[PDB]
Amino acid sequence: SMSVKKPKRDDSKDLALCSMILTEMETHEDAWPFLLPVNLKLVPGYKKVIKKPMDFSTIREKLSSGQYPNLETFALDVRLVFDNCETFNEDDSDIGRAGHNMRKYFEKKWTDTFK
Ligand SMILES: CC(=O)Nc1ccc(O)cc1
Repeated sequence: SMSVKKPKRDDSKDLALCSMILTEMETHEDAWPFLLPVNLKLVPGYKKVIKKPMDFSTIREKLSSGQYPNLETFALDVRLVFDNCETFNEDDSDIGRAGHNMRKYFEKKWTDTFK
């Protein structure tokens, strides 16, 4: 409360560490469905069904231009990529499997790096 503060966690390296994690995501061999925005003109159903599209290149642009206020808003966008993927793709599809794999990959890096 007013003039009563918790000890200050060091957040000065958060931007650099998130960028490192995103680089490792971008270079994973199963990243290919997620590198660029889904083409809303060419993929039936995607625009109407998926209310907030998100992809690695969009996250990279937001990270490089100061659009994440903290490391949690960054994690929310990464998770959104995989939540969208589950919504639109069967678990037993190449893209469905890729999404499950990448989510597992991310959450381990997240825990090891910040928790
Ligand atoms: C990330 C993603 O769901 N991409 C995607 C899914 C189905 C399709 O027909 C084309 C692209």
